[PDB]
Amino acid sequence: SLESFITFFFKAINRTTVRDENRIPTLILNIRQTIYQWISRGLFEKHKLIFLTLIVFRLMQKKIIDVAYEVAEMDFLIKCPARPGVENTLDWLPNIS
Amino acid sequence: ILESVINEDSESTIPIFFILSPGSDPVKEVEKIAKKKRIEPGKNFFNIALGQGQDEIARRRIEEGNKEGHWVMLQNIHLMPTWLIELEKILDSYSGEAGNSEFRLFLSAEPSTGIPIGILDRSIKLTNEPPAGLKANMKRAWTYFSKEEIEDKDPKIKSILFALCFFHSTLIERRRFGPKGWNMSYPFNMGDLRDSYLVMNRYMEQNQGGKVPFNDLIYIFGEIMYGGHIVDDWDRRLCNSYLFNTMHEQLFDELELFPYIEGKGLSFKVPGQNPYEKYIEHIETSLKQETPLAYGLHPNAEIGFRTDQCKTLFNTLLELMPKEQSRDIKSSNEMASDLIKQLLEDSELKNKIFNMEEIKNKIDAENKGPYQNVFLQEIEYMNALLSEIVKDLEEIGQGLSGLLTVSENMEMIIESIALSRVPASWQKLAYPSKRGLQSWLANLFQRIEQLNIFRDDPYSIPRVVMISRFFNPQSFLTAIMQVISRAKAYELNKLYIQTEITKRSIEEIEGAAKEGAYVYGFILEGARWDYQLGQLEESKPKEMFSVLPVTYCKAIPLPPEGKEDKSLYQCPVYKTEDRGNTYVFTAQLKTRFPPRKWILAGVAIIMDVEGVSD
Amino acid sequence: TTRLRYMIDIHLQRRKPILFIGSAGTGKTAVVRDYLNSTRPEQVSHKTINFSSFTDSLALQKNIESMVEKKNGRNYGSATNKVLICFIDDFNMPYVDKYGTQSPIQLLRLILDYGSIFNREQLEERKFLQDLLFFGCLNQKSGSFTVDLRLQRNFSVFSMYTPSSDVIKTIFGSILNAHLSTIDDKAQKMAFKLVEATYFTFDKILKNTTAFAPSAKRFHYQFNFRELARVCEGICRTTPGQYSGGDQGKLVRLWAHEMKRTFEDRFIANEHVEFFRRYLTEAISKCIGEFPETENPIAEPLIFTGFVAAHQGLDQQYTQCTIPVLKRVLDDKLEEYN
Amino acid sequence: KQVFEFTEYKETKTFASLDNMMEVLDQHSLDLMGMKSQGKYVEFFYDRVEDWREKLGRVDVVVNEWLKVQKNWKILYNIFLLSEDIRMQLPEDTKVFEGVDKEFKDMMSEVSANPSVVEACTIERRDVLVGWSQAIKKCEKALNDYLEQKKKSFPRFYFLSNQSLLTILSNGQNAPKVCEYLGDCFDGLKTLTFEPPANPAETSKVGIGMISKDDEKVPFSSKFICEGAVEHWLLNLEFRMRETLQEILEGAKNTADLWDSGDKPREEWVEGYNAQIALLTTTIVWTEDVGRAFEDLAGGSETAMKECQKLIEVRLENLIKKVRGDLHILERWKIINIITIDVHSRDVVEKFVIQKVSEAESFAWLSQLKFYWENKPDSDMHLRQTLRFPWEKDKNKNKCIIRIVDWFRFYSYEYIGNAIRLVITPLTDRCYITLTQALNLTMGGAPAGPAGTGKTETTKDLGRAIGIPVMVFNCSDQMNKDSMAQIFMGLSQSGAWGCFDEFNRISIEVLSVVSTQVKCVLDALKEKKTKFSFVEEGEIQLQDTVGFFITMNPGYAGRTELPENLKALFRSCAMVVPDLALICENMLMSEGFTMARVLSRKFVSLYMLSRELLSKQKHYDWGLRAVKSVLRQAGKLKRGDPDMPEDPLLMRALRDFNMPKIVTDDKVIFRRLIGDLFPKLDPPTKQNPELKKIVQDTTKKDMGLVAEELFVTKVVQLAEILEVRHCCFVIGPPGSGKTCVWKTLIKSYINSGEDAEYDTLNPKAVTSDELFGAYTKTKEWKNGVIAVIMKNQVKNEEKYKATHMHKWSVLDGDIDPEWIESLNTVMDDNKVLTLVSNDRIFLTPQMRLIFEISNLRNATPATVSRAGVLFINETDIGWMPYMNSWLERSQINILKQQKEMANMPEYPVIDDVAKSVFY
Ligand SMILES: Nc1ncnc2c1ncn2[C@@H]1O[C@H](COP(=O)(O)OP(=O)(O)OP(=O)(O)O)[C@@H](O)[C@H]1O
Ligand SMILES: Nc1ncnc2c1ncn2[C@@H]1O[C@H](COP(=O)(O)OP(=O)(O)O)[C@@H](O)[C@H]1O
Ligand SMILES: [Mg+2]
Ligand SMILES: [Mg+2]
Repeated sequence: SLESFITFFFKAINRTTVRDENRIPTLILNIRQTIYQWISRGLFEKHKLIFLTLIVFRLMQKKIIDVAYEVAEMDFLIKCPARPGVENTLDWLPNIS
Repeated sequence: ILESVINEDSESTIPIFFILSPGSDPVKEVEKIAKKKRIEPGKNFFNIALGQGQDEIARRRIEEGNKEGHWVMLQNIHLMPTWLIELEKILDSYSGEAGNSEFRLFLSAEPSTGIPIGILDRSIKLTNEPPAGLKANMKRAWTYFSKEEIEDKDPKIKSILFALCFFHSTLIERRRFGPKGWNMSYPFNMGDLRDSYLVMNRYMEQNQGGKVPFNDLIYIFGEIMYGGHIVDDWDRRLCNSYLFNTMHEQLFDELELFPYIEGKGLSFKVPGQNPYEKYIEHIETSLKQETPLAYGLHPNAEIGFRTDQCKTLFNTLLELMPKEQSRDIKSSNEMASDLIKQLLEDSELKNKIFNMEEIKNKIDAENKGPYQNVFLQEIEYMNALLSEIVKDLEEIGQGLSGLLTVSENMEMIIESIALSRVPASWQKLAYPSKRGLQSWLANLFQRIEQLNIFRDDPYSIPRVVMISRFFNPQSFLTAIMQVISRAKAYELNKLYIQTEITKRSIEEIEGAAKEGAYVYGFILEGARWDYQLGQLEESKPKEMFSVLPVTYCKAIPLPPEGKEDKSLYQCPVYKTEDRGNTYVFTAQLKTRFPPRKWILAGVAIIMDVEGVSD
Repeated sequence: TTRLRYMIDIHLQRRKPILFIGSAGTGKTAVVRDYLNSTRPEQVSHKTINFSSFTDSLALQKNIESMVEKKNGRNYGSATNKVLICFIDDFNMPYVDKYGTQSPIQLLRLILDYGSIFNREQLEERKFLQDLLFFGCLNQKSGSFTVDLRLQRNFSVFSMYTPSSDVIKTIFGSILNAHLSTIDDKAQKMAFKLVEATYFTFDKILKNTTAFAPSAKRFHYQFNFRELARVCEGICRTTPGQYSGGDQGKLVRLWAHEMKRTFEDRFIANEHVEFFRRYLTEAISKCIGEFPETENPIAEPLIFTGFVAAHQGLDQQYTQCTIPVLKRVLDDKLEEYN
Repeated sequence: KQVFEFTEYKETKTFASLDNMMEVLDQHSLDLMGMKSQGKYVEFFYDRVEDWREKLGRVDVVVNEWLKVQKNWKILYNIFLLSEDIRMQLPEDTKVFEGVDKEFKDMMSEVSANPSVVEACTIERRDVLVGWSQAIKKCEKALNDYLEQKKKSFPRFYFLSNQSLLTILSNGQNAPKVCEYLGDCFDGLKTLTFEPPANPAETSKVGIGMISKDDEKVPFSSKFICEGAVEHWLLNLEFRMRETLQEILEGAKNTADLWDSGDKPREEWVEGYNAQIALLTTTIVWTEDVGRAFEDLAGGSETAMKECQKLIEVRLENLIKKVRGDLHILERWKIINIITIDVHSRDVVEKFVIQKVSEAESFAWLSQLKFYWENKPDSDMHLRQTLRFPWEKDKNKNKCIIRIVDWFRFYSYEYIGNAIRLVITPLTDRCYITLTQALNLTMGGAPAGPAGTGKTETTKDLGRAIGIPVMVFNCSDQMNKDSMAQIFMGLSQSGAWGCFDEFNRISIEVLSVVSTQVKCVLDALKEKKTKFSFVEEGEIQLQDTVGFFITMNPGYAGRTELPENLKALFRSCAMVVPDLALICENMLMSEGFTMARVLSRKFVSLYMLSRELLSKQKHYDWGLRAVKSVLRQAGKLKRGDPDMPEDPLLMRALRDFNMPKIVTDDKVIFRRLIGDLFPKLDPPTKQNPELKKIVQDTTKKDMGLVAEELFVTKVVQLAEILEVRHCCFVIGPPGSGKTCVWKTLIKSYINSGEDAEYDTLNPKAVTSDELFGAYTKTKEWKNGVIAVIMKNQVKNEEKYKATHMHKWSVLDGDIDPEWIESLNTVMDDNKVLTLVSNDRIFLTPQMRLIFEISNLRNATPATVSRAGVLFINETDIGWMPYMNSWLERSQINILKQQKEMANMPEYPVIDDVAKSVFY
């Protein structure tokens, strides 16, 4: 629900004990933790990993945290297309690799 | 977590949703926590279980619960889909009213479709998954069996029960591996293990001092106890291996449950006669670390799982990845479809299509062969594929650059190209082998190449054929047998195809050998076929798949009676890596090790592994 | 037409039916419709049937029942040994089901071979049909592409070919020459030029298949004879007395306008319009040869109407009207309408 | 001015045909009420429409009220009617009801005097009617309670429908009417034979014998008299069925030992006794025989297993000759069911010799379903199950026991009456193991497989071998807690195996009850208590012999996942499609082939290879249904020439019947493919010379077409197909002479025997509903075009079956699944026609159906199987025969001579010089 998410989001704000020293930074950090732990409980073991990969890639996409990447390279990371053409490989390296 | 989550959030109006897996009970954990928070004798709070007719009692309990303020636990919520639509309406009315403070509604249900979206939304979700491991699974198997029943039973019967617990445990760990493992997903419950014990228990009480029959008991475990799950019958032979290795005369003496363990250094054995409490302690210590090798799989078979695991996490993450970066300058789906279209239009696809009339006219039809019949049927299927994909391509290519109505299936093809998944309509045509879109096109042109060499001198069969690149491999095998039946003087039905692995490479110009048919493009998984030895052996650790050399395929009459050879191992061949109802024929190959080892390892042949040169 | 006309006379003497195939433009219906008029009403009795894609097998029988008189016994035929011809148009256009076979068409096959039709009222009665002939007229790329091969076998196939320079010039050239000769002894040579021009424009559009073709959103774009025919019709509307004199400047303007108003309206996109105007100028400049560059032969301002004449007290006069004159007439007439 | 005529119901005037008025009244209420309120002009005069609308509304309530009372009153009154037995039982309600019926008969007569029923009904009358209906309901509730007591008394009544139950209780005196509905309760025992009574008015009580569903008579030892209470004499009958089966078996087994050494053959002994008892006694002396072979091999005689093999294989052959020589259809299966068990028996001993198992009490022997006829002096059978019948408790007379993998339970003697035993296969043997172990552990057994497996049929045939009754239930998601509980309550009371068809499609709500109900029964079986306590109606008789079987389909659409609690109770078994070799082997042994086994493995292999190498055609049927129809033809030809060997005969049959269906491209490969199987054997083409000669002569004389060697072969092939198959498909390409081929055949039959009328129509052309015929707005049924030809062809028309040897109705439309569905009853082997009117028409053996189609793409694969197909290759007929007929003008000349087409154009005279140029 939108409504349930809104109550968890607000709860995260009320849990913050910082008094305007570094509230704005610590609040963001506390929200992420608060929302993630709620959803993780809701998720199965196999999916819990998948959801954490999103959150970081979505923070990277929007550039909320500073990371060294390229938009084309993130599209290549999510889906790698196998390109034929070169027959010459190394013995140890697989043909698929 | 459950003690924390109730107190910290969902005080009122937000009911708590539990999702339970088989062998897990949410009610046992909540009741303990429930007692510490407030006085809960079972009067104040009611743990109402949802049954038919008890829907009115639950409605009365939840209605009473709101004005009173005591929390109410409901179980087996999925069992009544009509009442959830009714319940939803009651929760919406009570959210607007806002009955008594410190009231909650706990609901627990197996995950299923046709659960109302509204309830799942408003409610907090909490999942409880049991620890996943061979040891953790063996432990859960012994906890299920009542302490006071196992103590009563004598050392002989409890020792063989142990070996069964392991057998049940190892099957759940195989389910985690896709092709290399089972080849199919089958449901296994504790009730199917309990069932098997109760039968075993009776057989020991009858025999008494007289020696127990394993031969009688093992059939039951393979054909009945875990036969009921397996329909395919290839998995059944694998299922019997585990069983045959676990259950034998020497089981009652300390013996390794894991197969062979020649130079593996696990040294995990069945516990000797001792008190029940000592059985669990020994289980926990001796299992210690859980590896693929324990089940009979190769180490590379675990690496291959992390590969299959890794791949799924990115196929999901692709769907989840939102807004497609929100623009900005990456090529659009319709651009990417146009680019692939241009590459296909650059190639002479219309030229690659083979007119049936021209090829039939080249053949005299008096000197025609069974081989010639198979190719003619094969090229027809290819023509029907190649015409369809060119039609779908020239249509979608026209729709991009030309003002025309865009059909729903054509939008899906554009979407499938961007994703680089093989299209659904294309996949249905020709071979069922999953690949990348760029890999498929490269593979398709190698199929087309095999038909081009056929069109020139059709009457003269090529010295080396490639069964890896046919629409039906089986069809070709029936053909090679037909040619032998004309040359020889017995029934075709009697002749069975028998593969023999050859040390010669493609270089050899010798072809059309009397009572023979050459093959190549066979790939062996879960093992390595050494050329020098001339036998199947354990795989190289880092090499996942081992390509076979030139395969010679002879037809010879079946044996009069069922004959079992230790040297010969029967491995199935599959068209795709998936190995799910793509069985073609049983190939035979010579192995110094026992067959039991290889059926347990799961070793099979695959036609297309994407480890094909050029 | 003359050689097909001979083939029909051959096929009418025999009980063999005829089937005509070709595009919407080809002019098949008219070639049959001409013949049915020229045939003697005692020897042969003609009737037209047109399917709008809701014509059920029962509705076709009601049309056949009415056409056929009641002979002695169960047999039904025309009295005094008259041969009965039923003309069918848009043969494939009746609605096709899931199964790809048309209920109204399949009925006709039962009639051709067995010669017995079961009436929905009194289904026990055989109701045998005799001395019946069926003349098909089938448009390809329309409704069902092809009809059932077992019916098509009973019919002798014939094709009308698409319009040609030699075919168009002989048809329209003879209509215009007969009308333009009554207008003025001069401007006969201008008639032939206009026929080659209208063809030239028509031909340059067919050549550009990418630009203009049949499609989902181009169901109408299809360029027939009818648009050439109504263009040729609207010239024939022009009275002699007003167009008397030098027709080097006045006719080409009229033609160009009328041509433009049956092609512009066909086009949806302003891109297609631009392409057409270029072909129309090239066409005019070729057949005319020398024309003044001062005043464009075709222009958006240029309109022709025979209602402006009626306001000014001229009788059956169709000429170019200026934009400001048009304003005054419409505004006055609107007050009369109110 | 509207009205309601009273139709006497002997003796109550009734409102019949009210609905026609009712619908008109509803239409008047609809538009009339809405128009008055909505219309501004209508609003001014509303004081009129509203009063009229209220009157129209009043009419409907009173009209629904008699219908709700008359139908229910009719039913309860009919329970009281002619039931003094049931009248005396509940006096308080019977009297109250009789009071209400007489009142109702009077009120209806008074109404037939009054005008509009609603106007007559008023309000007070409506209230009185509602009170009377409530009083009648009370009677139904009282009667329902009485039915439950009767249901507790007899287990079979629960299975029987309440409408049937009521009928039986009403006609408790009339014995022959009761015996009619025992066919629904039992697997066999359709009715009972009876001694003609003393006074002809009375119906007989004295039962001398029982009659099966197939009319097999089992004579009772002495006279069986029907006592008073219907439940009490039926429960005495239920036991007298068993008693008589038991009494014969003791005689059967004594004569069984005697025939072995005796001069009288086995096959002759099988004839004398009944299909059930014969098959059991076969299996009993098979198990004794095998048991004597094991004891010898303990002695050391290697040949003991080989001789037991040899003996079993000689009786199989000797019985195979008996099915070939003309027999009685009842005696067929009485003998063929034995063929299906003795083939398995032979496969068992083959399997024992190959694996080299020389010990008794090996698993391999314990696995097989063994039947033992022994008075065990140390009887453990009193512990393993509960002793029910007298003979089980006697312990002085040999009882029949059934042993299989540590599950030993007595042969319950239910009467099945020669229903066909399924072919035994290594999967069904394995399946029997799973189900028996489930019962051994007192829990349910569930087989899960794909559609067409016929798992329900295997579970039935298992219980049939045991001789316990088997009941089949089908669930359409209308099953309730109460309706389901009654079945379980009834099943527990009387020892009976419950098999649930499409159990998967059950509401997850009602399923969670079933799990609790089943759990309570299973919990009682583990305790093994003689009596148990159900959730409602606690005190019910329990029997250990009862077992619950549920058949799930994983692939079925709208599947609901079973609860984990229920899944743990029912042991899952894996089910696969039965192997085509093992079914074909039985069908071949049914026709009497000595080498059937060897041929079957060869036959199946052909068909499996044929699908792969031949081009995919829709008209080709490679299914089991097509195989049987090819074998049945081969079987008549086998019976004709038994002395000829089997392999050469089969060769000729397979080629002959498949050639027509097969196209020219596939004819060359298929002929060469056949050569693989029988390379040494040389096939001789068989053609009837009399039929070929008359066809050639008729085609030159009156058809004026050239009798081409390819053409005449197709006509002869069609004529054969019409003889074997009642329904045939003359498929072909768009432009050939498909029509000419069937037309030539008729004119040949006319010259051969007598004139042959044919009714040609196009089904596709005419609307599917109008062809078959449907009800109009007015309650009157019009005869369909197909439906009238079926009435006309039987009698009172030109096509009447009086002087015509062979008639057939021709159809030349494109086959569709909607259109054929209405005709799918006629398509099937059973010659039954279904219509919307429900008028029953039976297709005569001399009636045939010929369908003529261009493409069989719209048709379903099942539809192609149902009938015998014939493909005519365009190149084989050609266009030359038309051209030759045109140049000769013989075709044209004949049409002008003999047609109603008087106005036909005269064709020109062709010169001998002109003909030779044109040709
Ligand atoms: N032996 C023959 N020689 C020449 N012409 C023949 C011969 N037999 C039949 N014909 C003609 O060939 C045509 C066959 O007509 P028919 O209706 O059987 O064709 P069909 O294509 O099977 O029809 P449908 O599509 O309606 O099933 C007729 O003109 C018939 O008279
Ligand atoms: N000689 C002619 N003079 C005028 N119009 C003709 C002539 N021949 C054919 N047509 C045209 O033929 C059309 C009617 O017949 P046809 O084109 O076959 O109809 P349809 O396109 O509906 O099949 C009209 O456009 C008519 O003008
Ligand atoms: Mg027209
Ligand atoms: Mg025909």
